[PDB]
Amino acid sequence: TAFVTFPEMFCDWGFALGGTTGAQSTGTAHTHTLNTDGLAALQIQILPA
Amino acid sequence: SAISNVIDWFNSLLNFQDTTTSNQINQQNFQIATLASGIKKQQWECRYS
Repeated sequence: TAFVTFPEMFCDWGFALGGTTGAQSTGTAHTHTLNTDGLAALQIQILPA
Repeated sequence: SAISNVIDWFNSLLNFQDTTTSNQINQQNFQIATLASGIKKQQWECRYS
């Protein structure tokens, strides 16, 4: 029994990326291929006193 | 003594009668209230309760 601001499964795990990106900022035009090496999850925020 | 005992038994029966009626009303109202209230959706699942 508990209450959480958002499910703890996100805090414990992540998602594997997939697909293909878009255009680049500069240089030869190309698109990279996504794979399981990319992880989508929550971030970490630093905070001073 | 016989009439006194009958008086006492009738008073006991009336006490049992009122207690049972009050208990029935309380139990039914408690069940109705429990059914009306209960689980509510958390903040993240939806905005409204």
